[PDB]
Amino acid sequence: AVLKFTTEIHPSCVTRQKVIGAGEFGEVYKGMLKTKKEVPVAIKTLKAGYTEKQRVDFLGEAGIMGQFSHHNIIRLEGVISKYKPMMIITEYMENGALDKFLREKDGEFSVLQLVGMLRGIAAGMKYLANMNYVHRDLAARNILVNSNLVCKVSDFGLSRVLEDDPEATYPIRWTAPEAISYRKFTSASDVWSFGIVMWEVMTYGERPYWELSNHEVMKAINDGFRLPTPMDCPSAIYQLMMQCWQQERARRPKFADIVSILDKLIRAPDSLKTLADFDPRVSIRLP
Ligand SMILES: Cc1nc(Nc2ncc(C(=O)Nc3c(C)cccc3Cl)s2)cc(N2CCN(CCO)CC2)n1
Repeated sequence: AVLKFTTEIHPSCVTRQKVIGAGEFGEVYKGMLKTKKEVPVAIKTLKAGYTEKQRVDFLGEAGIMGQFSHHNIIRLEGVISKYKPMMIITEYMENGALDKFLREKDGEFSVLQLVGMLRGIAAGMKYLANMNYVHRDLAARNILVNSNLVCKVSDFGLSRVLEDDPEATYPIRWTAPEAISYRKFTSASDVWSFGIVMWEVMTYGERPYWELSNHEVMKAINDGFRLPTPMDCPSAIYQLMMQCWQQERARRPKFADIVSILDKLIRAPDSLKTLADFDPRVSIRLP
């Protein structure tokens, strides 16, 4: 039923040009779509021999995305299902995944730009939550960035989301305690993950909890430790991420609250000049 909302695209309208992602059962390409001149698109394929579950999971991502229409959610152009290999075609995000982007652009943005990226992510997440969609895998690696610096939530589906992410192990350090301990994934566990994303953005893609093992992370969280403030981080931003990490689900902000706060800070940007204290890990003394 959900696929009837998607446009079926003829293969002659699609040219794959360059591989930008890859796995065992398909690749992601940058390419062009010619329905105006040709427009750039991203193209994900599913290779022949796929199972019934793989087909349901693959087209299910497109079916979910076709239900959404929001500035901060990746837009679906259409699908190729009548021909093989099958494909999903979306808008092309020129700057790729947010985690890699920030690590390759360390120090290159203003604090206001970084906070603007978080407001966009939060707006997309508010929309998903209100559409009754729990993401389960919110992380900077699953946000895409375009040439306007707009961040859009990516990576949709059911079981395929955690199955396909190599960070998800039998990822812990993005996941709220109740989701780990008793499998309770909700929009409030997505808020926990969003707090981790805030820390990823403000640190230019530092890995959460550094080299602590998964067990060490869980033990630290259960004992009350939390990630320390990033360098040069507005106090209001650190306070907000901390509240995303409340152990008690009910004490966490909703995405509605997050969007409202971030919007107010951006609209009075001097509010971002007050920085949380950074605890230095190296002492440099000079006479
Ligand atoms: C991984 C990656 N993606 C990029 N853009 C994308 N746009 C949309 C994507 C996407 O996957 N759509 C999608 C599809 C198609 C189906 C189902 C679901 C979805 Cl969400 S991927 C750009 C990019 N690069 C550009 C910048 N380079 C800098 C050098 O380091 C690095 C590589 N790399």
